[PDB]
Amino acid sequence: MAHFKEYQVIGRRLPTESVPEPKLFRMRIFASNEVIAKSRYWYFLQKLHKVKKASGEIVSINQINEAHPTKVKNFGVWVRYDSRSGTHNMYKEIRDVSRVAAVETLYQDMAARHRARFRSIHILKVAEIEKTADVKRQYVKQFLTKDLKFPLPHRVQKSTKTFSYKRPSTFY
Amino acid sequence: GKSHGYRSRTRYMFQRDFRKHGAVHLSTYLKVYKVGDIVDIKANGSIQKGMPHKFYQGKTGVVYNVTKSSVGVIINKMVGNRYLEKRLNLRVEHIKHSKCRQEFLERVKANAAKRAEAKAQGVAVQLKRQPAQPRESRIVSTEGNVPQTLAPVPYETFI
Amino acid sequence: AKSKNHTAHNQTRKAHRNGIKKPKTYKYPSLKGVDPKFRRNHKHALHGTAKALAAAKK
Amino acid sequence: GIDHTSKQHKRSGHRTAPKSDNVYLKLLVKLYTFLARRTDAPFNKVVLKALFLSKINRPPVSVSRIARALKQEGAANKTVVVVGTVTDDARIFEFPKTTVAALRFTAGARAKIVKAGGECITLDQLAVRAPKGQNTLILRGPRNSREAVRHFGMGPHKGKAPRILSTGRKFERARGRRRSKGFKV
Amino acid sequence: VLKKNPLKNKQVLLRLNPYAKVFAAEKLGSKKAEKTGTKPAAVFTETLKHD
Amino acid sequence: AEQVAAERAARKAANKEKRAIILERNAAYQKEYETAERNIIQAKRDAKAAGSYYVEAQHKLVFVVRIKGINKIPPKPRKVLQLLRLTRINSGTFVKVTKATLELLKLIEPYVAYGYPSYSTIRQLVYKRGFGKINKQRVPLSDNAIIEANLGKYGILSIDDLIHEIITVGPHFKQANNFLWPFKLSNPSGGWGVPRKFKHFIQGGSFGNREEFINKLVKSMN
RNA sequence: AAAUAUGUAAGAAGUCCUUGUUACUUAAUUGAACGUGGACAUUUGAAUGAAGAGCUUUUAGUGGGCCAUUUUUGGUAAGC
RNA sequence: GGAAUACUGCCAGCUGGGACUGAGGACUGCGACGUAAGUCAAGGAUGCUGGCAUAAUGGUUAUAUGCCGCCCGUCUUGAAA
RNA sequence: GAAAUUGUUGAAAGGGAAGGGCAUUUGAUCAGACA
Ligand SMILES: [Mg+2]
Ligand SMILES: [Mg+2]
Ligand SMILES: [Mg+2]
Ligand SMILES: [Mg+2]
Ligand SMILES: [Mg+2]
Ligand SMILES: [Mg+2]
Ligand SMILES: [Mg+2]
Ligand SMILES: [Mg+2]
Ligand SMILES: [Mg+2]
Ligand SMILES: [Mg+2]
Ligand SMILES: [Mg+2]
Repeated sequence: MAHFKEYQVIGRRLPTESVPEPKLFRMRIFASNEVIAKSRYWYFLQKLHKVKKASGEIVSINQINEAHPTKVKNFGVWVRYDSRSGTHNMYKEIRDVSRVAAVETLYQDMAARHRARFRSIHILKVAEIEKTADVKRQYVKQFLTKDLKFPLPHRVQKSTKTFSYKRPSTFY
Repeated sequence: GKSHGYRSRTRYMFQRDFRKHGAVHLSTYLKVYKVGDIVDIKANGSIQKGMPHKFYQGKTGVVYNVTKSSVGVIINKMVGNRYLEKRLNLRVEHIKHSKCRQEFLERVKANAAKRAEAKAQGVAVQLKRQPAQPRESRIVSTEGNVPQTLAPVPYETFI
Repeated sequence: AKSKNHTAHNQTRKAHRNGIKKPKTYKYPSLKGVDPKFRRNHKHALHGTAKALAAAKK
Repeated sequence: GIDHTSKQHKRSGHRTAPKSDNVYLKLLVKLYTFLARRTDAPFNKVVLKALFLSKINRPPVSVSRIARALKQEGAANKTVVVVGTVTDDARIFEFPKTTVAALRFTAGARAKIVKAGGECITLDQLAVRAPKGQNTLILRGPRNSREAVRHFGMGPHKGKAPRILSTGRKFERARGRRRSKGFKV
Repeated sequence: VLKKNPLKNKQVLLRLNPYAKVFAAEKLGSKKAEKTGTKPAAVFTETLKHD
Repeated sequence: AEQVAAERAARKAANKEKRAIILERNAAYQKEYETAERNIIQAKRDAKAAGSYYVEAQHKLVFVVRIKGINKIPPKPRKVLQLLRLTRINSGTFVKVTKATLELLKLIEPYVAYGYPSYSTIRQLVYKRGFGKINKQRVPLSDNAIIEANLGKYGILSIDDLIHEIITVGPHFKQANNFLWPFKLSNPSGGWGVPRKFKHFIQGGSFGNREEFINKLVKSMN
């Protein structure tokens, strides 16, 4: 829905006299800012435990930064999304340098190919593929070839003026 | 044509509770009412005499008259754009002592005690109620309570 | 030439322009409809206490 | 776009100046406007506001009403102030020696007050004697004794008088008044 | 007759709040904070990087 | 003519004493503002170093801005807006957070944008758009005399004392807050940042509870 | 057995101590209602707001409606 | 193990360019800078300079150009019909 | 000796209507102060 950041949200139920110091629950949330991340925390917690915002509290929220933002990685993502009729599971693989920059690619692909909005997509798990040959999508394996090499034919150059005085060329 | 009798649309209003039919318990006739008491109206289906109209069901009034087996109740009824004063003659089976103001009698009694106790000690007794104030700061210890990571579950049928 | 029969539309808006007035409460409310036997003896009680108060400040 | 909580450009609803064109009355208004502004005495503000009233809002105050007010405990030596006309009453046979200030005195009321040993003064003389209204007493006549009042609020079971021209046996005593003829009110 | 906004007119800013003179003189808007060397516990960082 | 220098000297001397009191009070408020914020920051560091989590106290003050016109409003939300003195679009008013006031905010949720103001936002609002209600009149806050004349009995004698009672909810918050005329803001200079305002801030609109993000919005409108 | 709507209460016309009247009532100075005198001021009894509150007289026009979201009846449906 | 920077926030930090406005008409108030006398951007614009003194500005009127503009009165839920 | 209506002279505009509102160009015409 915007540029994505990864937030760690830790919540808890309100302590009572019968059971003081209740259990702590944590989950990673991808959100535009801090306000959305806390709201998404209660959305997922209400699907797992008998608790809501009124009877619970947020213990701590922290932003997660990539350990190695400048290393190319292969990411496998599991998603649960709702189509116009029914719910479907899906596994896709995205090659990028960070989790935040790979989730945004996933949301663009889901909207472009399946017409799925943000409100109807659940991110089950995002994991990094560590070993080659564990990639099972051919559109990613083709970039893992030894000594990758490809040209860029038919270059188009932007023009700042309305008129040009020579026929352009598309060489590169 | 249309029917607008005295007891119309009272099929379920005047029914007795489940497994609560028969005679009336004796404590109803032993309670005493005075002028100025605040009571609420709830009609009893077993007694067809002195039974209030369906409008006054679940309404609270003030006693203004006492009789042999009945009392007078004053209720303000909204008619049009103003309120009118209504006087009802209802038997004691159809009313009970409302507890809306009964709780208020404890706080005024407690306010007098608290004011007297703090009169010889400190000013500003704080004799006013306050709403639920926002929670203060706290520290949550993780000793034996390490957070557990949760993830959304996939889709399944189980039908 | 049939027409409309009944509606409550716009009725509550007219009532809230100047209406919805809580009735005035007066000290010493009217004693209409109270027990006649109680009222008879209450009149003599008020008459008696008037004489007693006057006798103290004669 | 303003969500008004009340009516806009609403007038106060009280008289600010007299409706009459009497030059002498407007002189009294000018005199007491100055007093009500530079004396901060509640008496002056009351008198200034009372000068704007209409005829029905200024009922006559009889001499008997004045005498009864003088029988109050400790009010025997006060100046009675009546913003209006003072009339004479023949029902009373004794009158004190007080001082009364009023707009108008009838030919009979003035004679009775003077004969008793008192004096009749105008409102402008009172400001000289009592700039702040010291030792004063304001009396007002009855408003609900007016003939038009008894017909106000006419309705069933109200006990009000009806607007009728001729009163008699055959005038509004039939059906609707007695049980023998249909019903009673 | 004419309202003048403080923070755009310095003289009005000195009319009200006379402490503004002291605040600017001591450069209290750029006060340096005391350095601390506390380190988070191993529990906090492990939970932070936990999958 | 007498009383030409005697009373002037006495009056100027009285003014100097009042200036000294305001100077000393503003110094004290500055110290407690700095001390309080550093303690909160230090507490968070200490909790992390001890393997715990520091849960900061819930906010007690909110600033509510009406973002919709006066047409097509259901009655119950309309009445609540009047009780919060929000009669024209882009008006603001500080609200103390209690259990009773939270239910009011939920009813008028689609029509207002509110959050948690900071000290900087509060100071700029009062200095630039601070007007007082004196004898049912809107009087600009251009001098400390009017504050003293209308809030002296509550211990407030300066514009910074008025700000102090707002940022820190004191015993006289109700009288101080009701003294201020409702703020009249303009449209944001940079825009609202969204194509459609009338959606919740979570879904990508304007209204709702945007917490500390309100400070960026208010400054644009102020 | 909900949600939404709905009645009442949140003090001075209040609370407490003592004792005066009556043809009502009680086995009974028992009780009921109404009172004299004494004690507790506006953190005086939750929140917010209040271009102030309350009251009266008189009279015009109107008494063919319609549309949208939601609930909903008849009809296959309708710009019914 | 020691720094840098990005992001967010604060400054009663400094400073350049452009546009609109000049209401009020003796003094009075709150302040600032000064040992003082005084001064000041402090309860609303002044200083300096040029051309012209007339159809030049401006008014009225006809026309042209850009955009907009359906025929009034009436009955009606609804009229340019 | 008014208007509807009409003749002559003079000025102007006109590609399936004319008339109107805001602003300005052009032509014709006109008041005000020269202190
Ligand atoms: Mg029978
Ligand atoms: Mg009809
Ligand atoms: Mg809408
Ligand atoms: Mg722009
Ligand atoms: Mg938009
Ligand atoms: Mg020109
Ligand atoms: Mg044109
Ligand atoms: Mg057009
Ligand atoms: Mg028709
Ligand atoms: Mg028409
Ligand atoms: Mg002609």
